[PDB]
Amino acid sequence: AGCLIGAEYVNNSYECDIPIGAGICASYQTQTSQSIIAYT
Amino acid sequence: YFGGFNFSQILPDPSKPSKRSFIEDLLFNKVTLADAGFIKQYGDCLGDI
Ligand SMILES: *[C@@H]1O[C@H](CO)[C@@H](O[C@@H]2O[C@H](CO)[C@@H](O)[C@H](O)[C@H]2NC(C)=O)[C@H](O)[C@H]1NC(C)=O
Repeated sequence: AGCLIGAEYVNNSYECDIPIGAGICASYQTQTSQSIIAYT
Repeated sequence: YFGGFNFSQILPDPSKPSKRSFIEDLLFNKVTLADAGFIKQYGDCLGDI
């Protein structure tokens, strides 16, 4: 759907929080420390 | 072996990378679809055919 700037891609999979498109969602979760992540 | 019933043409096969069944491939081939999403991606119209 275009390329995403500001959120990193993780290999984990959760439920869809913020839908982006083409099976990719975004969420605001912990990392350690808080940042926006992107996932399938 | 589901009691003699085949179920080979509706269950998915591992050979195809899309993991779609035999009937589903025929259903997808019978519909000629345009504008499936973002295919042009702001660069293909610069390649003026
Ligand atoms: C169940 O369906 C499969 C198809 O997925 C049948 O396999 C076909 O058998 C015929 C024999 O006339 C071959 O010509 C085809 O090439 C086969 N297709 C394949 C292997 O994809 C199978 O015969 C059916 N029946 C059973 C009992 O399995």
